Amino acid sequence: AQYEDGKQYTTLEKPVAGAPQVLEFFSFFCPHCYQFEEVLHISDNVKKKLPEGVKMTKYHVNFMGGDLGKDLTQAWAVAMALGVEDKVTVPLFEGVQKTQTIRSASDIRDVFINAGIKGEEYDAAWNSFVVKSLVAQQEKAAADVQLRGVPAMFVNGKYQLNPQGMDTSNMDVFVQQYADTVKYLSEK
Repeated sequence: AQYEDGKQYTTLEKPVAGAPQVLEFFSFFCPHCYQFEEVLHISDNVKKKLPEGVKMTKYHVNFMGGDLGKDLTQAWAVAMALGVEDKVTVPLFEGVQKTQTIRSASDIRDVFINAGIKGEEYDAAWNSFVVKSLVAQQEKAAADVQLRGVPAMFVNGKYQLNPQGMDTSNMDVFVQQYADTVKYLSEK
């Protein structure tokens, strides 16, 4: 076929029930994740090809960057709770991988302050039990698919994108092939 299991995607040996429709995992320590966000705009181009009625989910993972990695997962929980993903994603990535000015929880916090989230509101979110289960949700989803690498996308808890099997000579072509794959798996 044109789309083959083990080519543009793999099938999960152990499908996950009730999983989000389009589930994406990343880490601010993850170099391909940086690319996926700032150079390729993967999430955005996938979205632009998904049908009416599709929710798109993105979670942070713990297994990179040790202690700071966990802080970043809590921070992404804060971002999701406050709805400020689109204001902190870029400065978190660049603070970690480009300028390397993020070294502690306080530096993560500064990124939010500079993005215009008030201290009082950030600290309250940070310590809230609405952020705790949001952290729990992130961890659960990763655990359910036995996740050991990012970037990763899973469709309807059963299919996992395999970007290793797409041409990379051209960035633009890579992205569309990726997004078309998601769409195909979506319709499956």
